[PDB]
Amino acid sequence: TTYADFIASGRTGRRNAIHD
Amino acid sequence: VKEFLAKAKEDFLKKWENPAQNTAHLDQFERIKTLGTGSFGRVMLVKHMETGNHYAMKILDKQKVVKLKQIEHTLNEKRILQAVNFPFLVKLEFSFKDNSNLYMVMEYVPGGEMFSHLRRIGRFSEPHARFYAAQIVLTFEYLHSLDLIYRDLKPENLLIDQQGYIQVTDFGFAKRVKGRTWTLCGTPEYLAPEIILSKGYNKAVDWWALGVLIYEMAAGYPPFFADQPIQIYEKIVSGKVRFPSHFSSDLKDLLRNLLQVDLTKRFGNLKDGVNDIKNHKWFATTDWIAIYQRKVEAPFIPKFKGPGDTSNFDDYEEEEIRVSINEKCGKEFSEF
Ligand SMILES: Cc1n[nH]c2ccc(-c3cncc(OC[C@@H](N)Cc4ccc(Br)cc4)c3)cc12
Repeated sequence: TTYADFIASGRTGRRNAIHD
Repeated sequence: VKEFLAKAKEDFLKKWENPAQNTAHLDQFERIKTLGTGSFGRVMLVKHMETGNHYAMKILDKQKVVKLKQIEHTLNEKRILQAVNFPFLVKLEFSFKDNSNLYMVMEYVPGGEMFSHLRRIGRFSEPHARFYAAQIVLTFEYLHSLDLIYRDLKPENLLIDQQGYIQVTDFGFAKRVKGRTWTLCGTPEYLAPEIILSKGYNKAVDWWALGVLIYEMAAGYPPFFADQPIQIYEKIVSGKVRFPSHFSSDLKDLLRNLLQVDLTKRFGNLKDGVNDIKNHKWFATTDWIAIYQRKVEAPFIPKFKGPGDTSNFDDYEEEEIRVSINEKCGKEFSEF
């Protein structure tokens, strides 16, 4: 499931902002 | 509305032109606890000793803002923040600076981040998500009217207050711009294709970001995700979205419009402006007046147990405040 696919991933926590 | 915003432009303009400075000292506050952290600073629960009030003080290291080439952006932040005034934006109460850092003492929003609840809860029901959308809809309608672009919409930047309402924080990429702009800014998951495609952009990126928000709220995960940002950018520019089977048809069609790669076909960017959204089928039950007044039934109310209660925020290691004997980046920040 997409949900499963999402929880197993590297970006489930707080996402940082892209500067340079 | 048009009348409202009309009066609104005038107070912002006055403020825009004569931005305020140094409204306090460090030693008037009692440092209590880090509520968030970032590339060049941390936000702290702080207590004003004279009033016994609590605020969130943002502490920017001057040297690190310089190393990361973020001077203009930092300047935009304080200037735009002290100038705006809306029910869904956090209030900047003070600002000052010392030899070592820059400070912005804002209002302590007790409810915690939207991110936190949504992660724990999983996904929001359409009605709960819509409650929150409507609030970003008006907020953008206000923001854009002042020729501002927000540029950093994500659950991490939206806080819930005592009444279950939204409080948009972090105006580190906010910019007053008439015409196109070019900085690669934001969070990967929320970038509009034009931005990743280095093609100059306008406000339309704020409506694509909203389209992403609503999606992550109602389904529990972003419409485009992968392990590394390059993989995400690839998805964003592909213009291929799959919708969860539990999405209503009205929601699927609001989202098709908001997440339009063709920005001459994207809602919010069209002829009728923000009304295309405010008049969409999904929103047919929303009382925008009642919502602006905070007279709507808030679907969820994070309850907290008293002032200074920080149980809706994650724990962070405490770094100690160090203030140099030597003023650090004087010229670069003189207008702060
Ligand atoms: C809690 C809280 N209560 N009252 C607030 C008013 C503003 C803010 C706020 C102000 N700038 C940015 C923000 O961002 C948060 C999050 N993106 C993580 C992050 C962390 C530290 C840096 Br510095 C930058 C990013 C949040 C928080 C509170």
